[PDB]
Amino acid sequence: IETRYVYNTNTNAEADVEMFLGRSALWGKVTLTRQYAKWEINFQEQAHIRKKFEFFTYLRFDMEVTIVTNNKGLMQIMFVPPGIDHPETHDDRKWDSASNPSVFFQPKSGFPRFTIPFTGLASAYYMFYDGYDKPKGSDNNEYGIAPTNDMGLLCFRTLDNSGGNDVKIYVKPKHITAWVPRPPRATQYTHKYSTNYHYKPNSSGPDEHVLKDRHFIKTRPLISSA
Amino acid sequence: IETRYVYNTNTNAEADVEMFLGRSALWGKVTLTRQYAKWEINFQEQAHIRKKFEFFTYLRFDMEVTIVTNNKGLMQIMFVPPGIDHPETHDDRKWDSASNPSVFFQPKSGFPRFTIPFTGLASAYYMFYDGYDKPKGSDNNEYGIAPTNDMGLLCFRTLDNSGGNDVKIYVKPKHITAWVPRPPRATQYTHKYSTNYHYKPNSSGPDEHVLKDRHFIKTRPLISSA
Amino acid sequence: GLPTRLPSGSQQFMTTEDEQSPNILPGFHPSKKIHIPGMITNVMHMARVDSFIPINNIQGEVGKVSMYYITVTKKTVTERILVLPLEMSNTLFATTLLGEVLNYYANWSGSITITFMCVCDAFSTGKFLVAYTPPGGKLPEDRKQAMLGVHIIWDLGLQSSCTIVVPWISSGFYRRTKADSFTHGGYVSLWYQTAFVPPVSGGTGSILATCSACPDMSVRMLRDSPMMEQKNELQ
Amino acid sequence: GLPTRLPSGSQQFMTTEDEQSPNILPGFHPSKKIHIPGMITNVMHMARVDSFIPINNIQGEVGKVSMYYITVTKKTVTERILVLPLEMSNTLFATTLLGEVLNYYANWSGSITITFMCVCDAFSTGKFLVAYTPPGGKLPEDRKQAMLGVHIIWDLGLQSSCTIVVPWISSGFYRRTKADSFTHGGYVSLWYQTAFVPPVSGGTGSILATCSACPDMSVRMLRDSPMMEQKNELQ
Amino acid sequence: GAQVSSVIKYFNINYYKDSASSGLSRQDFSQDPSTLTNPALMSPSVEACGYSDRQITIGNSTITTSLHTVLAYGEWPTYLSDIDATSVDKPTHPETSADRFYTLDSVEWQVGSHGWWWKLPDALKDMGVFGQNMYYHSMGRSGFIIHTQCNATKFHSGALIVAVIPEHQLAYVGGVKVNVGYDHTHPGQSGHQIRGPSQSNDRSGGKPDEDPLFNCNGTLLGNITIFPHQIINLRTNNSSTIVVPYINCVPMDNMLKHNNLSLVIIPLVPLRPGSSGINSVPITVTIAPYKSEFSGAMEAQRQ
Amino acid sequence: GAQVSSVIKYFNINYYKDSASSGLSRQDFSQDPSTLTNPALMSPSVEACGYSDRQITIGNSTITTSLHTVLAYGEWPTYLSDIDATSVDKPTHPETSADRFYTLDSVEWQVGSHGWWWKLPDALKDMGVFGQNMYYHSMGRSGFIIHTQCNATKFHSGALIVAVIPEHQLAYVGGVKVNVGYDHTHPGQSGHQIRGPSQSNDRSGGKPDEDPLFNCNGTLLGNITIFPHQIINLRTNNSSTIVVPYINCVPMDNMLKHNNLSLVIIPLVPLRPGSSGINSVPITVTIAPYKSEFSGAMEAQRQ
Amino acid sequence: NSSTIVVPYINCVPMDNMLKHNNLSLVIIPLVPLRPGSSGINSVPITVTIAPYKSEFSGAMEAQRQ
Amino acid sequence: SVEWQVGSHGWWWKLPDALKDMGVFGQNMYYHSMGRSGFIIHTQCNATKFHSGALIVAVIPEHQLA
Repeated sequence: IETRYVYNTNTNAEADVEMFLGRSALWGKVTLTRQYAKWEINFQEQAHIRKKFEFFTYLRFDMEVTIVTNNKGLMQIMFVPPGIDHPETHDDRKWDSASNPSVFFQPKSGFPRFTIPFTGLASAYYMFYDGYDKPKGSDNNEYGIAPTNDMGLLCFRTLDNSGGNDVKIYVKPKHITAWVPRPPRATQYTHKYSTNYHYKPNSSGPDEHVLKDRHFIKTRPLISSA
Repeated sequence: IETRYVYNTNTNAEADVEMFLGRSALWGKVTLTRQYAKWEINFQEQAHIRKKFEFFTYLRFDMEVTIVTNNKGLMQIMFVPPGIDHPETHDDRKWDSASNPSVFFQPKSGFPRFTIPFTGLASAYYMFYDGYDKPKGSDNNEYGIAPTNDMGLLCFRTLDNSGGNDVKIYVKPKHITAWVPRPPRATQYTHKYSTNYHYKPNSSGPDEHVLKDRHFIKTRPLISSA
Repeated sequence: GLPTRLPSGSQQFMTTEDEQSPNILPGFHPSKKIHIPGMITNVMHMARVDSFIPINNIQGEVGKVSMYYITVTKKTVTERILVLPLEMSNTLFATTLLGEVLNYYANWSGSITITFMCVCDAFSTGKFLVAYTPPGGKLPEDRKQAMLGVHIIWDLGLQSSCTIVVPWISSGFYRRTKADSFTHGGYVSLWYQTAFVPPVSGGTGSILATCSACPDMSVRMLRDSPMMEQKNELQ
Repeated sequence: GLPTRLPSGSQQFMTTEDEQSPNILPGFHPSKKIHIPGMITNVMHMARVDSFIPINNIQGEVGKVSMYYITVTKKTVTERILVLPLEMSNTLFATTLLGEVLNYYANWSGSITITFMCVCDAFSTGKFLVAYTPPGGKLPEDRKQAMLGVHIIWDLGLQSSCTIVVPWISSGFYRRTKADSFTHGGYVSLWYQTAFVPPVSGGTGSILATCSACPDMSVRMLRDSPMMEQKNELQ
Repeated sequence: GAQVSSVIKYFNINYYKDSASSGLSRQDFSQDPSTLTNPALMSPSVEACGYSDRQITIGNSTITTSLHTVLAYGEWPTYLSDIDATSVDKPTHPETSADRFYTLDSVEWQVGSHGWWWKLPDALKDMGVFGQNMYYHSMGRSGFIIHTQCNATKFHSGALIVAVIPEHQLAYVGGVKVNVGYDHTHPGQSGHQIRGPSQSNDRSGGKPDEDPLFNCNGTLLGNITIFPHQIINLRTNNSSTIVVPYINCVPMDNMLKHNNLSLVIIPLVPLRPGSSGINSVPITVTIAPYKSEFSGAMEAQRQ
Repeated sequence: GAQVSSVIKYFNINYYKDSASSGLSRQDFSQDPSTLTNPALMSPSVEACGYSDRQITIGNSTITTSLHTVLAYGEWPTYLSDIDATSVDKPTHPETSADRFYTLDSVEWQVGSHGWWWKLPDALKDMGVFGQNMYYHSMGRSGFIIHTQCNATKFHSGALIVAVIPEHQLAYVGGVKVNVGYDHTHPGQSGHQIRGPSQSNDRSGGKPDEDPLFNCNGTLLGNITIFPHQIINLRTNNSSTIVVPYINCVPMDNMLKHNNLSLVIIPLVPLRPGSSGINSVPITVTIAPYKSEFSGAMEAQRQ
Repeated sequence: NSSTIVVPYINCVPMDNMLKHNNLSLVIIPLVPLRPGSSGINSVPITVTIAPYKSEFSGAMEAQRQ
Repeated sequence: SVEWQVGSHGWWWKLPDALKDMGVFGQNMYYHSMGRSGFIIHTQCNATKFHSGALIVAVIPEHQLA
């Protein structure tokens, strides 16, 4: 009913956090080898989309997930809510679930898309968390945002094998609310859920344990001559 | 809501610049050899559509791009905005972009179409530009409209190889505003971004360096006998 | 849910259709639109502008500036100086602003406007007969058969008498741009009414001619102009 | 039933489109939204915050805290202390809050704001000339050619004179973030107006510089920032 | 969806909610309905709008001739004003010191002379305090008044075409892919004498096309009448005047790199002497910067 | 469907009937139309909102300096109130006994000293009856007032950056995948002296990153100004004051496990003695818990 | 440390040549010498910055430059 | 700039003359018969609290040298 005027575009409307983060980007790639694939939902894997969320300490957003597959003939996705056991293979009895939400599609028809509202449990997502899940003396303490949530996971199977094995998960943050701004990251990520930038290039032989920053600052011959 | 009366047709409504240039024509052809293809967006390549824009010195228009492919099974297009590095191959890590807009489609479903608004940076596009980007003494001066803009480029990959390799890019100028009229071109284009008409037919051997106009004027035996 | 049907011509892609399309790059802010002199909203207004007809196009004169003018001298008996067969596909008209706007459209209507301009000295004087023979008539071959059509007497020392307006005389409502015997539009020819009298024997006149559309000119059915051809890729 | 048509761009999937989507997990109740300090609704407001420019980036100084400050001493004749070529793709600006917000966008507009801060003792005194040479000008090479552009005289013992506002002087309405000869934005250079006079001969000054956006800064056409690269998968 | 804020109505609807996602543009009406010529083209008579702005005198120099002035694109030159301008910085207006008639080197018009062209503002770069303000400023815009004057007797004959081409982009003299050199398209006040066409014309350093028929850009003469022009016929008039506003997409451009106009003078019909023995006549060009603005002051861009 | 309860209108419609199924979020208007800066960022002056709340005295301890106080995120600390709170259980307010200035061990600032950091509330865990209420309560929230004070003479030189980083997550000192130890990120009042960078820095037991340029988290200095900060320049001011509210997603967190702030002090420009012979100066930090709340009382979580 | 002086146009004539006639002089005299203190700096720069203000020109010609 | 030393007797500049090569002011001198201008002279010399000595910055109309 309501006619809801907005505008065409304003000056910096490119730059508002809704439009800045409101593009659907790839958060992970999996392969269907054995007809089964599994992906734990996170933005930690892809360094470009990870760097944009990390301008902000806290985010509250819905996400819509779009599955781009080169396979064919039929597929099932099962969103497994936290705290239970996901199907470990195709032909697993746990693919029959009265409750766990799942989505069937035929990849040649369209691209399946659904929405996962804000599950954060904390009232916002921690991009950076300075604290531990277990108390002081505890033997294994996870540091950072890893214990603070889990967004679920997506199990994939293929009922008709047919074409390629490559699944791509594109998700779009929508309805974003971002809070405490942070410096952009200056250095290439070397891990997931970890903020450490030291690369440690080698493994097997000599000249091990020399490790690199991998920063983006580059030099100039002379100040004042630029 | 509003009922917006126009007309059926008026007399010369065929000839107004909106209808004159408002047909979707082929601005370039590429081939998917290696599963990768790339096209820098320009109208300079196709002589017929180039001749129509060049009745006018300045144009301001949106463009909608329609991709006609004989390939199948899936494809990705990535619009790479200026000033960054485009993916150089399929399986290039730069096909994973939090920001660069891209469009997936399955060629057997439909023809993908999107719109690129006016990017001109100058308030209109230069069809002809009489000046240089670099100052006087500069060693390499690009003459003409080549430095004045870049409309981006379109990167193509194929996730499922399947059928043919031939991509065709049809774009339609829409919302056109054309300004300073010019004489129609009388001569066949011999280059891109260059207004020179001398053909230089040969290369390797003798009788080189004789060059042709290739104009469209043809004679008659006698004045007064026509 | 809602019973939609997809008829024939639904999943079609038509070059010439009109449809809305999603905007890649949303929120993009176009640079502001200033006031540039010379806006042209319609391409017929280019056809309205006078443009010189290559009235001398022959073996030697094509490709040079001399292709635009005819030489007239004093002659004892009338001659037929020039003939402009009226077609928009003909090199005479096709290469002008009029003719090369009209070669995008498959047929037309309205009046051509042909102006003559004599480049000579101030002491020369002349009377010319400019005659348009309607569709269906032969090319006159002598002045007494040219005068019986539309004609004007173009006199030097006026330059208000230069312009002949080719009237629209046709059976059908439109005339095909490509010359054919069915719709053919006729002939504009130039004659000596009296003479071109130079200030001194052996003097020489030089005549130019322009063509433009009249405000009632109309065109339809946009097509590929024969006036451009791409025989090899541009690189 | 209803004659719908599916045009081109119907079954498309566009990364940047805007479309509603079905909610898996219906009836899900989001946890309540409390008041967290520091909400940021737009990413240009990060560009507004001062951030130190790595004005000393050379072979040895890169990768250390000393990359942010320049050493000034007392000199008999004016020298060119520093040059900040104005580009948002350049390591000087690209690594700040300004430049690294603007490297997501393919071009920009508005004024840069450059503040200088001298770290020395309270007894030192100095006069500096901060000059912005507009687009199209050469880098000055001497102070008499630097003074003829935009300039401010930055005097110690005020710290109201530190900030120079790089004006927006451009032909086009927007300037490309990636440096090119067509849109290039010019040069901010630092000179000795008079001298840096220490309290004792052999004294040493140390100069820092910040950059932030002015409220009329604008950006458009979001893209992939060159400021991040993933060369191997994160595990 | 969205909408926006023999006769067929239609509901204006943006299905995709945006401008520029919309389809092609027609001419709307609010209520039912129930154009042929553009005077801006066709080069009006400068009385065809108004003559109050004009005996022609700009800035301490006088022209006495002004119903036969052609007003290019029917627009009178004017300052950038505001709201069409990019920078807020106040431009400089030199007015009567740099807005004045600058007469250039005369050129013999002979038998066989193919033509001449001058690039603007370039021709004026060394002329007076206009040519000083080019170098000391980043940007600038100017309108011009071109007065072309060629006088012969009643015995002479022949015609010129005096045309002003916005953004006249020269073709390279032939063959391979080369940009014409910065120096050959910036000749100075002397302009460029068109010496071609020939197969023997030199090809080096990006030299411009020498063929007058194709306008050096590959488009015929006789269609050159679409630009602002006058035809000087020695049987009728000896002189010409053209008033061009500032044509460009940008409010202000460099003026050293970008030449936004060209003054082309083509001997459409050759020069024939009569009983007189005079084989050649001078053609003189007088350019007046008008409503010129400069901004972005710096050190002289002069090398 | 559903709906819900250059200018383009649109009919607001949820095709799928739900929120969060809706598309991206724009800025609505009820009628036709016809922002540039955020003062909350940029660290206001605590007079830039109001000074009535402030000579600075909390809870029996006095600071005499307060226009130069920076109010972090332009928000004044305040109790959790209601309606933003999870538990209905009434929190404890210690007020003036546990809300007071606690001065920590001074640290020599030398030539070559790379920096220092303190985690909060952690630094205060042994301090007074604030540090007692941490252990005896499940949860808690507090705002802090950080007063950093370093005095040298007019002969000395050099500058510090005093910044407060919400959720400052340290990087492990290098190489393989390890979580920094609970003990190394909870140093107590002594904080952590940044001794690096070097290739020789010890890697064991999850020790934190020693590199001050990358903020130990991998983000440059000089962008550290996006957080609430002050720059102490020995030419200008000797001291600093920062008022932080309680920043967190949760109304109350543990305070033993989660450190929701970090006080980082970086010698941006080194310390150079003048004619004076003093090579090092103490830096002193004084932290005041402010508007602190505790709930979920239990046995002391102390080991 | 500094000085500022705002001079109008002083002359009998409304406008003079400006090449031949210098209608002002800026004189800077070290009234008391420069003595360094405990510092070792024996000399200090003096800088002069002149702004033409409310300038008018008339009688345009070819540059009088030689 | 000019070094101010021990024993430096003084300096003078003639106006408009000092500006004759400066910018588009110094261009308008040559291309015009006449002209008038007011000036703003900003003289700036900075030393420390240890230094000493004084300058006289004066503007003399029609300063005719001997």
